[PDB]
Amino acid sequence: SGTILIDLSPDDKEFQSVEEEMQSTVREHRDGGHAGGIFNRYNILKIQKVCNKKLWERYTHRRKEVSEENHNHANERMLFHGSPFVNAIIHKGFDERHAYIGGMFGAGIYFAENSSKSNQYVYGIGGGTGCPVHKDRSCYICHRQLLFCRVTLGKSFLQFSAMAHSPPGHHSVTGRPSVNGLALAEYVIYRGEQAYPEYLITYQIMRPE
Ligand SMILES: NS(=O)(=O)Cc1ccc(-c2nc3ccccc3c(=O)[nH]2)cc1
Ligand SMILES: [Zn+2]
Repeated sequence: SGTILIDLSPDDKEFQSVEEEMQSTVREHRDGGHAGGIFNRYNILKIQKVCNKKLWERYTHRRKEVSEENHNHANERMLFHGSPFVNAIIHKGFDERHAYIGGMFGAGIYFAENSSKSNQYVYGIGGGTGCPVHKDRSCYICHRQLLFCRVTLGKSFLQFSAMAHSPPGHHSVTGRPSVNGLALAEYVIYRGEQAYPEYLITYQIMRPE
């Protein structure tokens, strides 16, 4: 594949800032925990930097294209992605196989500001049948993985709300929450080259006291 994973020390500022983004963007979900489990915080077990020259150059090439189409503004974010295919993504990159075909903004690749939103997809859409070992969507034992990804949004189409093409004249879609005042935005891209899987985070959800 060309992918190397470099472990970050918990003493490293980079580990600490990624962990803080993970922990601080947990929220409660309208499903009461059905899909992703019941928790307020995680036990972070490992954070690895994902290093792949080809995939990075694929990303920066597309980033430049988007920037040049948007007054030299890539509108780059760091966003979470959860998927049963995390280990394929880090080796091969994002592509049409990683799209949410039934997503509310069409068939594209979905990312979240709330880590807990991406956690709902670690075992599949709706949490699937939960962890493979115990069949438990709220498993507190099994190790989960999320990606913290560098994403190029460019000019993003704003959708107020409660693989396809991006809307004409746009590079992405932003799903803005219109009902749940505590929810953060979600984003969709329609080209795998617009995201790079920068950090692989291994964690457990923690049972509340
Ligand atoms: N196509 S598939 O076979 O890879 C199944 C799949 C479906 C949905 C996701 C997914 N949906 C989201 C929706 C909103 C916000 C964040 C996410 C996210 O991180 N992942 C991941 C994988
Ligand atoms: Zn389990």
